[PDB]
Amino acid sequence: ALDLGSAEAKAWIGVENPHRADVLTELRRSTVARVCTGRAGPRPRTQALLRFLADHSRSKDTVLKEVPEEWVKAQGLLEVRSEISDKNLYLTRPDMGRRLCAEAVEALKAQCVANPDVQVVISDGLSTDAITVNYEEILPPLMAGLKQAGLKVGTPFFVRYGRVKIEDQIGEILGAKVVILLVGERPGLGQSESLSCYAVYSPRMATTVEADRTCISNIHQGGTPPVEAAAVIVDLAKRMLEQKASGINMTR
Amino acid sequence: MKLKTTLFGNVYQFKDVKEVLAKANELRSGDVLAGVAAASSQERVAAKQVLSEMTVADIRNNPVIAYEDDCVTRLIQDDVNETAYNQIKNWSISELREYVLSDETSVDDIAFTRKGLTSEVVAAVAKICSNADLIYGAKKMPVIKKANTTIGIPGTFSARLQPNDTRDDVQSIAAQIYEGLSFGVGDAVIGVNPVTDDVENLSRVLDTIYGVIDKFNIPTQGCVLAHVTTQIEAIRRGAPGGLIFQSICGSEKGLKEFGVELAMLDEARAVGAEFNRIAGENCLYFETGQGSALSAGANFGADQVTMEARNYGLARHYDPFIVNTVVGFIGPEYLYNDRQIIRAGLEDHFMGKLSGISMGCDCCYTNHADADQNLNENLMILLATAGCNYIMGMPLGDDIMLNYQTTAFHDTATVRQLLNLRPSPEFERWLESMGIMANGRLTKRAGDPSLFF
Amino acid sequence: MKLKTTLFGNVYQFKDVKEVLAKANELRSGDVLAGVAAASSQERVAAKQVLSEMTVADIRNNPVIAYEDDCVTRLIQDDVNETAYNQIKNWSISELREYVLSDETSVDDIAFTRKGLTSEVVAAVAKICSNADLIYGAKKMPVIKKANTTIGIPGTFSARLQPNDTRDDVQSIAAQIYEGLSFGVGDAVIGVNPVTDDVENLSRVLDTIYGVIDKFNIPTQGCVLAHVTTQIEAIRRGAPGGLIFQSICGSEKGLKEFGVELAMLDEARAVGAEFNRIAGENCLYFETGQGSALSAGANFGADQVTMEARNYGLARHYDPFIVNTVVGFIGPEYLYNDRQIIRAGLEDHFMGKLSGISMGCDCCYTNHADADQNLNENLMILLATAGCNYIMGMPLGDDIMLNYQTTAFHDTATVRQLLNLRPSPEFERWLESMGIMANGRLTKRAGDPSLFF
Amino acid sequence: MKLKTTLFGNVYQFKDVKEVLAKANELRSGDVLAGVAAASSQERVAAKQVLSEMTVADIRNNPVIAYEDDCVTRLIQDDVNETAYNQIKNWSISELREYVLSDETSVDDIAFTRKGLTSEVVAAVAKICSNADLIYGAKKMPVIKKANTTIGIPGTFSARLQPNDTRDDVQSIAAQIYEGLSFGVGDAVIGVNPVTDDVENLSRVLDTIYGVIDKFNIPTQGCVLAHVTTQIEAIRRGAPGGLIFQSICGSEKGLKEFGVELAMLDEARAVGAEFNRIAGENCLYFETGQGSALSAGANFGADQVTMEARNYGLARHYDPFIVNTVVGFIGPEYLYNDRQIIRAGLEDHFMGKLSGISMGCDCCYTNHADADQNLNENLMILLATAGCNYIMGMPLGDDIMLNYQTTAFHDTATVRQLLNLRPSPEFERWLESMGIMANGRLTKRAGDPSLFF
Ligand code: B12
Ligand SMILES: C[C@H]1O[C@@H](n2cnc3c(N)ncnc32)[C@H](O)[C@@H]1O
Ligand SMILES: C[C@H]1O[C@@H](n2cnc3c(N)ncnc32)[C@H](O)[C@@H]1O
Ligand SMILES: C[C@H]1O[C@@H](n2cnc3c(N)ncnc32)[C@H](O)[C@@H]1O
Repeated sequence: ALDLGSAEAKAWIGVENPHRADVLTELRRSTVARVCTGRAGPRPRTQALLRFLADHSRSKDTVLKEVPEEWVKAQGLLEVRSEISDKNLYLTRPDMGRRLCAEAVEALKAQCVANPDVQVVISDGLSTDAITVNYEEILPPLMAGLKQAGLKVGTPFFVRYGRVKIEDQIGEILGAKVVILLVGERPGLGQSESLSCYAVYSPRMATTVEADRTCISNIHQGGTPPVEAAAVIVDLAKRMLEQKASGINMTR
Repeated sequence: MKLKTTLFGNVYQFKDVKEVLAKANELRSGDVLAGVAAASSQERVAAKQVLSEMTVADIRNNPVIAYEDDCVTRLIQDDVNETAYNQIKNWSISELREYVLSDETSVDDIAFTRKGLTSEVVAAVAKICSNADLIYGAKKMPVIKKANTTIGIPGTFSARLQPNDTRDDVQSIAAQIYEGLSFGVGDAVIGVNPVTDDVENLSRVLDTIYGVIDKFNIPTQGCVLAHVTTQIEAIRRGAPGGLIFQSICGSEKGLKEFGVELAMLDEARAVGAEFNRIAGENCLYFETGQGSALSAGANFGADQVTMEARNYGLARHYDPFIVNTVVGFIGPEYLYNDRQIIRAGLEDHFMGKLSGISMGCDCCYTNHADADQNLNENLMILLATAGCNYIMGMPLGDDIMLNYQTTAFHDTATVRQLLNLRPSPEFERWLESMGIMANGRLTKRAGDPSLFF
Repeated sequence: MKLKTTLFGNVYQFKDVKEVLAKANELRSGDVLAGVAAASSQERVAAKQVLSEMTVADIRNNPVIAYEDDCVTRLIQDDVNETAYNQIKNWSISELREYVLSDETSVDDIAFTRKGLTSEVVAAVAKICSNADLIYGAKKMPVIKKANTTIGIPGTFSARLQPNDTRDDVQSIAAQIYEGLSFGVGDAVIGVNPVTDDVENLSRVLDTIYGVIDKFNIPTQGCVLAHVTTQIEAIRRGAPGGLIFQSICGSEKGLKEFGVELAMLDEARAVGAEFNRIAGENCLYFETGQGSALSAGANFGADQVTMEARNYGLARHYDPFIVNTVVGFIGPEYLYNDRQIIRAGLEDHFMGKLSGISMGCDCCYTNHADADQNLNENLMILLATAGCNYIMGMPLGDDIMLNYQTTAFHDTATVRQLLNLRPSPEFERWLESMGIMANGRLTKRAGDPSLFF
Repeated sequence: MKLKTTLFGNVYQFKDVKEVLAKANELRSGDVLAGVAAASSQERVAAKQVLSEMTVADIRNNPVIAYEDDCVTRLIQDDVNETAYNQIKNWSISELREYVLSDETSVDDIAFTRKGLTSEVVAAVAKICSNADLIYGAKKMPVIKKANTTIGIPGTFSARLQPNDTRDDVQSIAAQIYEGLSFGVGDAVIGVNPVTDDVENLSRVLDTIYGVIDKFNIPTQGCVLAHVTTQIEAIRRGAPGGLIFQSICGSEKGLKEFGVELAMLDEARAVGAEFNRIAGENCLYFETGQGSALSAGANFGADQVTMEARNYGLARHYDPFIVNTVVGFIGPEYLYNDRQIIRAGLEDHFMGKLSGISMGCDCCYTNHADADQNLNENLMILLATAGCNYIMGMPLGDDIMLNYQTTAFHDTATVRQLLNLRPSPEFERWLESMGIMANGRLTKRAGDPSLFF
């Protein structure tokens, strides 16, 4: 009897007549990649394929799930959205996900700290789980660390149906010297928790190119710990302010 | 040139070459999103007919981004052999299609003819090809390159070992490498998409790859797919150089989005010649894929197949060891489902082989596209019959840090044994000495990474 | 046997073997229409796992229709080799899948193991196979039969010449025959679906086919795909007998809908032996295809894959020269789109080869299905790599009287030249002597029906 | 590094690397003329031993002309792969010799190792090789290039058809072409040394060559061995471009004597890519030969072998289709007799192959040298066994306007039939279709230029 979502299923070694079976377990705990499941001729073994399919069915589900509005309120976050009205349209209209709606532009001018040094934006992007799971761990150390021995911190807010280039528009509206976007990545097969940070210095919709952003990817318990991440983000914003540059424009 | 035709008694009129190129495409979500797609099957067919009746000169003289505005247009236009162009300039695209597919057209005939093309012409041919046309046409245009392995010889099939980790953990990377080699994967390259884009970490990942290469005397090359400038810097500081990689896009503005100047690719070639551990003459690696220019706001109203062909025209200038489309890497907004991803993979491979580059394909999809692993298995077999130069390999195709599914190490062994194809001959020799392969087949003790211990 | 499993902590409970078989299928419109499909991707995976854990005996002893009620069930069950059954009866379906795929399992290992199977067990294995499993597994299970040509030898690829006409006009039929032959099509059979089902018209059509066969001494066989009764009477009355055809269904009720008794197929065999112009030992021809039983209201709550596999268990008793599924012949209500049509084709071929029958595929679609000709070209190449014994051929694939699109004569020549496959060896010799083929390739003068005049 | 050794108890002291290189040479008139030769057999052997004990670095860092003073030195030095250099920099020239000759050194081992070399190091290895070392070492270092024919494949042997005339009379040129083709000569190039160096005459001669090429669709390429500038202008003005030729010398001063700048050769490459009728990637053609630099007063006290090796270091930068030494083209003042001409030919070929260039040899002599036609026949067979890429061909070897004797058309047919070698595969197919060759051998009707009429 076996649950394909169980940890026992994930650790299963399927190599038959191995050369050194102890090495196999050593290799198995070295990585989250699906190593050491063996083979049937050149095809995957039955259990390996079943666990793949199981994980896919779960992965697909994470794509359409939305963070409830009540979650964002219980975090004290202002919510605006892009021009996107729903999750299905979100998947097909990246051009609209990169643009704030007309009400979002006004809500930001009305309720957000003007001309901050560092402006923090949160968005579901392609993965709700990457926010709901990591949020409490990364966001307070980040907001606190920017204050401590710090500077003018903008009002953090949540953007529904957001794409990365929408941070250029937020920067222009707010006069932010540095804009920090925490966003969910497209979900992987085995987990949907991976969050990344895209940060840019003094963006301008007209001229900023994508290489002008610095990316910090794979923030989650299996990648860079969310607490640990906030600290590298703080330092990065310090350097962007020092250097007046972001992405490929920073020294080193 | 005609920009109209009558179909079932109705006139189908088009505004310019760029629109005919766009509406001729098989339907895909990206062309709809770009606003350039045909309104209906009828208008698509009418566009194909108008396109089939245009000449090579019609399309060569109408690049989708003007020469004086785009260094990629200039690079493509300036590399034309004008003697080969003059011989074909009055051929209709319909005649060029039939010439490529003819069994009376030899590999050497195409070698000269393709030098008279520009990427827009290459795209034009692909647009009026059925799926079997794209497969058969590509199969009769082999492209062979050599680094420390030879890739592209008809009857062979290579694979990139792609051992990625969420933290660039060198133990996770090694673990995937041993597993991949044990299935015969890695004759194209052992190439890592790094998480941290910094010199010391690239060296660590390169040192890890080359520790395995050096320990078992493997004929192959390593690569870390960071930005090309950080690769150059790491190699100049002593990291082991194998292939030097860069993502490319089909317009100057798209290259700026990536932070790439053409001078950097010139620099990568010179750095490879001064530093890189490569026996053969080819050491660059590019990756491409439909939708990148549209994503960058850099398609200038052209469709994604024409833009992707311009990638191959850019690549050809630098004579790389390998190029591959990353066919469904991005999402449903550019290629929605199975049908569209297969069609684009066949197109991409066909255009890359017609442009004379060493064309492989990362057969892949994402979890927000309407696709599943059976699609990867469908496409990898079709492209293999097309003579695709290599695919990727990961454990069961699950990438734990790029969050998409590619092909398994299993899939390369399956393709090779299904179709009686061999690895690169130098790598096959190595697999034989390791006891992993005999007569193109995995031995009983293969597929077991602990064999290396 | 368990009918339950826990998946991500949730219990999925299944009612009987029949429900498990059904829900384990990849999604297809027919199963939804039949009300037998998984409710979720999760439930579909739970069904596969439950199914993978059942034993050969569990499924052998739970046929979807009871022995006492169904002569097809009895025929399937009575034909089992009980010694081969007893060796594998306690294997899980998971273990049987891995056995079929293993490179240490030889063709002769499977030759004996398959005699211990029943059709429901064959279906079970297919349900837990990915697309590449279905292709690789089928490839390593060749089935070779012989009429006047030999079909199924690995490295060969045959084709039915399908010269149909809306009036059975013998001139239109003859013209399509010369065109087909000129592309190397016809080593499987020259087989005509007649408009009129009468002895005089069948004889007229048969006389037409054999007039061409006899004039150029073609090693092949003709057939008119009328009801088996009118074929038998035409041949008894002196029409030339080649292959004897019948459409089959996987249940007694389904056979009745078609007006077929098993006694007619015993008669076909006896009539073939007395009259038919066949050098080898195989002379029967059957066609199958998913959804047939459900269309007759004769699936008894079983899914269309299990009902299709029971066709092959029936077919195997009569050891036919050829069987093919007509994969998308009916419409979108049973298989909706490319995805489902490719999947069904791979399933049908694999299950046919696992059952030991000479399995081919009519790669086709209808105009009311979400399919196009690029789909047929995808599937025919996939199935060729699986060692599909034959496909159909019509001029460009357009059937002018059955109102559907199959594969073109071009497609067989494409497949053969792409994959370095040859025709049936007897027919290849005739094409060589006709000047149509040299070294597996069409000569310059091939493709021209006027070459026969 | 030592510049001294004791031989039979006597101390031989040498002044610099340059003197060691020179005195280690086998005796030849040019070195005596240059005042650089060993005074005794004993001193010559002491020089070889001193030389054998120096390291790669010792010689890499002491080029016979300084980087700051000579653009050929800079080109040679700037092209080194420093990673490959660093691996071998501490090998002795003795150890490098044994490495090249070893059967455990593969073609791909040498492919990388040679990128760490400079020309002076290449020369050093040759100086401590016996004649059979030079033949065996060169044989195991094949260099393959492709224009419209492929040259250099082991088991093949190509030939330049040299149809020269004292008035550039197109009828005399054409007659020699038909004769050459009739013996299977011309797969390297149909190349004419013109009497007059003017655009109209070059175009006339080129039109003549390409008239024959185009009439019989010959897979080959033409060339007129004028100064590279007039070739470039003729082609820019519309003359058919095949190979672009230039005579080279191993020093900046030597290039000036010839009126060549390196920028012209970069221009030749660019003009070739825009205009020339070449299917493959290689289109340049260079000629070299011992004594050239000393004749220009541009050897700077270096010996003629080291100066010849620097030609190949220059040639390699431009990756030509073919290079050949013109081994005894000049006269007895540089190479006196058979002994010296054979030795020089073996040296030149070996150094060329070690440098990675497509190396052939004009086996020739002058009438004021102590040589005869039996010498050319000795050397061409020796060099064929070394895998020499090509030789020349003239009717019986008599050049009526260059006033020297090369190899006959007969000699290429002799070499091929003696050693079971074939022509360039593309050209061999054309000779087969012309009825001139069957199984590598001249048919009965070959050798007869009237066969083309
Ligand atoms: C999809 C993707 C791409 C796509 C983006 C196109 C698109 N429309 O989605 C393509 C194929 C173009 C791409 C290109 C590159 N990518 Co990328 N990419 C990813 C991936 C797999 C997912 C990103 C995601 O889900 N974003 C979330 C969604 C909601 O955002 P979006 O608005 O739809 O998409 C935007 C971002 O994806 C952004 N983006 C994508 N990649 C990169 C890389 C950098 C440096 C930046 C600043 C932005 C960026 O571009 C999109 C358009 O604005 C990540 C890995 C991961 N697990 O996150 C790598 C990743 C972000 N890419 C990476 C790299 C290195 C690159 C390249 C620089 C490669 C190269 N050698 O040139 C290029 C160029 C980037 C640029 N300056 O434009 C690295 C970043 C490393 C780092 N810390 O700097 C990552 C982490 C993967 C990796 N380790 O290789 N990439
Ligand atoms: C993001 C990573 O995936 C590769 N990649 C994926 N899709 C594309 C595309 N359409 N164009 C270029 N590169 C791509 C990049 O080159 C980088 O390595
Ligand atoms: C109707 C014609 O097509 C064949 N045919 C097409 N589809 C199927 C199917 N699903 N089952 C059985 N026979 C079929 C019939 O046997 C007859 O030849
Ligand atoms: C004079 C003609 O012969 C060739 N040629 C003959 N001998 C030599 C040599 N030693 N060096 C260079 N070129 C030579 C020239 O390049 C020209 O073709």
